[PDB]
Amino acid sequence: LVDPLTTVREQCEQLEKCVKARERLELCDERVSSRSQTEEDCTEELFDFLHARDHCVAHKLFNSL
Amino acid sequence: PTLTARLYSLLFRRTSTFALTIVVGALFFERAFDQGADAIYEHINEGKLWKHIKHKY
Amino acid sequence: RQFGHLTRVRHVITYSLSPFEQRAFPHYFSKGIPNVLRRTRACILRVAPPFVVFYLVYTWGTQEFEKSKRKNPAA
Amino acid sequence: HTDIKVPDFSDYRRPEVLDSTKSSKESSEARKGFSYLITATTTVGVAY
Amino acid sequence: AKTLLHQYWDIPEGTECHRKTYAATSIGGASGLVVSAYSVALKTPTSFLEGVARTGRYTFTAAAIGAIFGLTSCISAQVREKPDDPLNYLIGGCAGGLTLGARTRSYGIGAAACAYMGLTAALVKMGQLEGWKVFAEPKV
Amino acid sequence: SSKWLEGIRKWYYNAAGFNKLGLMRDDTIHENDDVKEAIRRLPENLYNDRVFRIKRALDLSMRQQILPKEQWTKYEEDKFYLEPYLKEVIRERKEREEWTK
Amino acid sequence: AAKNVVSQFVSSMSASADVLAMSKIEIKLSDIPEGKNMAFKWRGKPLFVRHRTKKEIDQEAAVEVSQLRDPQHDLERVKKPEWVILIGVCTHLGCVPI
Amino acid sequence: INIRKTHPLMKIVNNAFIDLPAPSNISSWWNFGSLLGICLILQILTGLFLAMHYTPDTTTAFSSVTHICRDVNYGWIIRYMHANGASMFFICLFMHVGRGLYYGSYTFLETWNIGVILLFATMATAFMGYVLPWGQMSFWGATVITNLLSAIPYIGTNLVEWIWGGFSVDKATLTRFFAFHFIFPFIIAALAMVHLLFLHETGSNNPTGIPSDTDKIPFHPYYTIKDILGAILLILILMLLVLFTPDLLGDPDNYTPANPLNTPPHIKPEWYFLFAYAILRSIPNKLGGVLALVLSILVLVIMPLLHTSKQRSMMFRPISQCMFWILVADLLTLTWIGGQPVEHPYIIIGQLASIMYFLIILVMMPVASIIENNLLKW
Amino acid sequence: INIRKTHPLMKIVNNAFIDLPAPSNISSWWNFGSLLGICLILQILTGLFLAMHYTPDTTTAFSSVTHICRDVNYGWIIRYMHANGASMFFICLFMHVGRGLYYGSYTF
Amino acid sequence: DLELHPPSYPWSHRGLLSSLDHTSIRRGFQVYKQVCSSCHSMDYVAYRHLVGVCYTEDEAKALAEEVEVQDGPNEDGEMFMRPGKLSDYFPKPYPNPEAARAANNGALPPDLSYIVRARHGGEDYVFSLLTGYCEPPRVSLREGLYFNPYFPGQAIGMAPPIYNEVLEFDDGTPATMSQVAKDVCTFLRWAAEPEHDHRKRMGLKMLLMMGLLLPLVYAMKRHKWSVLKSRKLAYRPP
Ligand code: HEC
Ligand code: HEM
Ligand code: HEM
Ligand code: HEM
Ligand code: HEM
Ligand code: FES
Repeated sequence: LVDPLTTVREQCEQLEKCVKARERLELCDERVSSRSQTEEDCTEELFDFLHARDHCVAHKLFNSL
Repeated sequence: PTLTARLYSLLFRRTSTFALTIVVGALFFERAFDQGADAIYEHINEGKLWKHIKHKY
Repeated sequence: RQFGHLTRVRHVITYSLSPFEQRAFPHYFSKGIPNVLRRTRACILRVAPPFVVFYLVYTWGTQEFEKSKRKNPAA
Repeated sequence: HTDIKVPDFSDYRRPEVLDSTKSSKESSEARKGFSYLITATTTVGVAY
Repeated sequence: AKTLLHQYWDIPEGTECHRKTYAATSIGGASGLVVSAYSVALKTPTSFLEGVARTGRYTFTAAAIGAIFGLTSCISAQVREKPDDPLNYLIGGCAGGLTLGARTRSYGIGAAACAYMGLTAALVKMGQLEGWKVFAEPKV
Repeated sequence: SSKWLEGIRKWYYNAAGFNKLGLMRDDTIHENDDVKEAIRRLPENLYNDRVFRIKRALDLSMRQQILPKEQWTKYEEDKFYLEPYLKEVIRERKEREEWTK
Repeated sequence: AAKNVVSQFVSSMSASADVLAMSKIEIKLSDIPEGKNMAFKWRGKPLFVRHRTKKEIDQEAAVEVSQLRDPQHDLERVKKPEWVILIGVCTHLGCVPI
Repeated sequence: INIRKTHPLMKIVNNAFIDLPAPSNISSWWNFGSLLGICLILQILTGLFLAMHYTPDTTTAFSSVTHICRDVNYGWIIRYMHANGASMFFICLFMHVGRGLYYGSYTFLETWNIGVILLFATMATAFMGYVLPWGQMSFWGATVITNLLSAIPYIGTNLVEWIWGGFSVDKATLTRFFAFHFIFPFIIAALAMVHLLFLHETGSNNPTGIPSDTDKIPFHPYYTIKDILGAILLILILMLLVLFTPDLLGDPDNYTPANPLNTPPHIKPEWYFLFAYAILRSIPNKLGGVLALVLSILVLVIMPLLHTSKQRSMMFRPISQCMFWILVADLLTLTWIGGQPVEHPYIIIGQLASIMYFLIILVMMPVASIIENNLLKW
Repeated sequence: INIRKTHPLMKIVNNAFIDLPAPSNISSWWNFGSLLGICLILQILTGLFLAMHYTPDTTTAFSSVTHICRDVNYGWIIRYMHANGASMFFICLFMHVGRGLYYGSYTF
Repeated sequence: DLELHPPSYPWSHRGLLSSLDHTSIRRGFQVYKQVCSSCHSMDYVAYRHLVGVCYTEDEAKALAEEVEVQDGPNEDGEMFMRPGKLSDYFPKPYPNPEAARAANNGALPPDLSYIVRARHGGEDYVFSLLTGYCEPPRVSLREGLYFNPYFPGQAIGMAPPIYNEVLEFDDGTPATMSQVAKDVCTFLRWAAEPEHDHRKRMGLKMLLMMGLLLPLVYAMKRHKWSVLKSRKLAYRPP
């Protein structure tokens, strides 16, 4: 019942600049959350590493399908 | 090379003989080449078409 | 324009040989390949400096697009 | 005017006709047939 | 000088491009003027128009090799999308050596220049990539 | 000075390309009818040499092939023959215009 | 007689008399919350009917008069600050300004 | 004696396409006239079968085009062949225009004028046929370009109301464009015969620009087999595109039905108009913009009235060839500008490139003409 | 000298319309060539405006022609010019052929 | 905002001479008739188009008979409906686009005949759209609009069946996520291109005829032109 999609999604991003961009995302996320109601929303980073992770996942996705 | 010379003497001397030659040649190679082309197209997949799994059902 | 009253020529002998007794491709991979390399030598100095300048402007244009649509302020 | 000689086409002649001493009667049918057979295969493809 | 070589290496490589080629042409102009200055000190051209001509040839050629090096650097970095190899600058040094042989108008010099400039350029980027200091520690 | 302009001229004459097909300077001229009058008024021997050089050039560009090194017409030994004749034809053109105005 | 026939052909290519049957429109305004621009087709053109927001009323009130190429003050065109009705057509070329 | 010079049809054909004294050194680029002709008659044929399977109404248009691409057999390749054949038509057409500009063949005056008339006619045909599928991109490109025609004051508004057949883009506009996309290629074919007429009268042109009237060979059987080779190259590229990438030139906005409400920001016209659509939104002036567009193709009219250099080729001039290749790069830059959205930096480089277009033509090619006219004692 | 005799189109116009040496004897029964020509291009013109305002489908065909009768300005006269111009066209074509069979031009 | 660029996958039909997996198209149509045939309409395919693709003739006829029609007039003229076998489109769960807009949070669902080719990216975009549901860093979240980065504006009034409504496939293939999503996107690729296998067949026939025809034409041109490449000129004056 477990898809391999979540498996490779977990599996690709062990140590990566994807993980570096997650730390960048949490840095701008702490900037967003620890500052009450300004404009900047920390979303650019979210888009760009979810692109990065879906490409590295797409590199080896069709194995166990 | 005389096999091309005797081919010239048999089938390339006359005009209408040359036309009838290319008629028979184009028809036979049409048949056999379409068979070979479809064979190559099924060989390059062998498991993807509708025909084999439609008759194995 | 008809065929025969074009000009006046004296003093010229033109030899030429039949198509059959000469071959199809005389020294094709022996002279034609230095031929095409010499032809490429005659042009690219004054063909490429448009195209690579276009190319760098293309890279810079996409660069300005991405860095000016994605802004990263201080907030 | 008698000093009109041809420049030799030894770079261009076919291997049956590189011999400037053998006759070119029994060398004719094969050469003409090979050229016409290339034209014939072209015509077969175009007609297909 | 340290300012302009620092300007060259401070660019992420990477693509921030045509600044790379401008810096490389500035390198070429400087190096051509250096070596031409020694040459015009040590030849005495007479006429002086020949002295300006020789310095112009040296500056122009070194700037040309700098431009071609930077161009194929930028293009290979954009195309391969793998900015860490020295192979792209190996292409760089060979292209620079080829056009050196072009502007001196003989081909064997271009061949040996392709080989040696490619090997030196791969080693330069590779040594920056690992980190081998300029001239010294000088500690122990 | 004046030596430098001539060196630019020599470079440009080599990079122009019409010395690589053996042509000379007065054989690339674009035809108005004044050019056609100047071609009509030529002496016979140079006219024959003109048509021979033109015919070799059209041949070599037909097989897209350049002459050897040795047969290139070197700079400033080519005959600058057309400029007297074409000069006088344009002069008579200016004469018609200045007389009828 | 030639220009009579010319005018016959020009007027035959001019327009269509059933397409000359345009109409009036009747638009209901309670299904339109704040900042919502509903586009009802009429005359072959978009009819934007928008209930704007008050924050954009601040952003339009901070639009200066004499620095524009054509000052048309918002009070000098419509009846309400938060309701607006336009032919949804950019007068350059007639797109849909989204 | 011979029927080939007694029968009056064959008199014209034997003095046109058999014993035509072409010069001997034609390079690859003179095949493109025959290629344009073959593309044109293939366009006429594929469009004819399309016209046999098509019902033109705003209710029914996209339904019918879908019907052609599904049920009527092989009509999918008829549709795709018509579209990519228009594409290859304009590629071959810009090659033929570029050749005529490059080798100094623009001295042939009334031939060149007939050429520009042919160019406008092909542009109108391509525009109206591209309106025809009646999708989203079709619809908004139609409305944009018609109000661009409305930019001229005091008659042009009513002129646009007149060419509508309505007060907007209506069914009547659709059938007007169907009728004209049908009837214009016949006018193009007849004017192509006129183009060829003046060319046969004045004489052809060698690559070197030398008056080459001493080394002729007739048109048969040399350039006949050369152009049959060229036609096979055309069929090669064309079947390669219609059998491996129909989406290489396809637009994703075309395949939706024409919502008259949505208008996506993907709003670009058909791709080979983008060399000139970008100029039209370059200059921030409406009437000045449409006048600038028509003046660009009028610059292509008044090309031959600036040649003053004394040799007509550009194989024998470096500097003019340099500026000409800058002109090629400039056109490709302008097409890319048209194929990108509206911003600040794109508008900067688009304004720069349109000014560079007119600056290459009206300044730099004559300044180079003066400088080689002065350089070699001419 | 003259543009009519040397211009490459206008030579064809000169050998077409200006200087065709005709017999000086023909009565009105030889008009029908140009009459069939003017009928023919008038037919093309009427049919062209027709096909501007016509939709070819059996759902919509007679309704479309009805629309030409109603809403197109002078559309009823354009439709009637096309129909009766076709009828005039076939009358004049039989006149042309009756000439060519009577007066012996069928030796050509 | 941004456009998130979709990926590129090593598809079964990615290569330029591949067919489509007809078994995958069969289960893709099965997924379509289960879940996807509730919101989206796909008018431009009939049941007869499936007759030689991924279903046999008789099975597909019974499948078309499963769904009623609401056919038009009869002898009396008012109403009746039809079983519906072969001349039959896939019947339109939303009759009006206003009714479709009203049945959801506005935002009428697109029709699914030309989706794969009409959305700035192929079935990659449909797949990654279908799988990419995630959570926002404080966007407005207008009451029904799911955040999804593979969409311009990212706000989508479509519930994801990306695992929801597992549908018990007719064979026993594991009803995971990537399996069902990839196979229904393969179905949509088919529904965009009913010529794909046939068109690559004719593309390969063209490949062989041009690899077998073009050098002969080139050689024949070089043969007849070989006179002019070999003619040599010489100058005879007095
Ligand atoms: C009702 C709920 C459904 C169901 C069962 C499915 N979809 Fe989806 N879908 C729905 C809506 C209301 C919309 C429009 C709103 C929006 O686009 O955000 C959509 C949209 C799509 C699209 C369009 C994407 C685009 O514009 O590029 C696609 C391709 C799509 N839906 C596909 C799809 C498939 C394959 C479904 C079966 C699994 C499916 N939808 C179910 C509403 C609904
Ligand atoms: C007189 C002959 C022609 C006829 C009868 C004809 C007919 C058609 C038809 C019916 C269409 C709509 C089909 C479709 O778009 O899917 C069409 C489209 C089109 N035609 Fe033509 N056409 C003709 C000549 C040309 C020519 C000469 C060109 C220019 C090269 C051309 C360019 C186009 C273009 C660009 C389209 C749009 C293609 C598309 O969007 O699918 N047509 N034509
Ligand atoms: C409708 C599209 C056109 C067609 C089908 C067309 C067709 C042709 C053909 C068949 C030739 C003869 C080719 C040859 O002799 O090698 C030709 C020559 C020529 N055309 Fe066109 N043409 C078209 C448009 C144009 C345009 C737009 C121009 C530019 C104004 C143009 C300018 C020329 C010139 C200059 C030549 C002479 C070639 C030379 O001898 O160098 N043509 N054209
Ligand atoms: C398509 C419709 C036709 C047109 C537009 C047409 C047009 C013309 C024209 C313009 C002429 C020259 C002037 C004249 O004699 O009236 C002519 C002459 C002639 N036509 Fe036709 N024609 C048509 C049909 C036919 C037919 C069906 C025939 C019978 C086979 C025919 C037989 C002739 C003959 C014999 C002449 C020579 C008469 C003469 O000039 O003395 N034409 N036609
Ligand atoms: C290419 C030019 C032509 C076009 C575009 C054209 C177009 C049309 C159209 C759209 C119709 C149907 C509309 C209607 O009649 O209610 C039509 C009908 C007709 N056309 Fe043409 N036509 C052309 C040439 C001709 C010619 C040359 C003739 C013969 C002289 C002709 C004779 C007719 C006739 C007899 C009808 C039937 C009229 C009726 O009974 O209502 N057409 N044409
Ligand atoms: S800006 Fe050009 S139409 Fe709105």
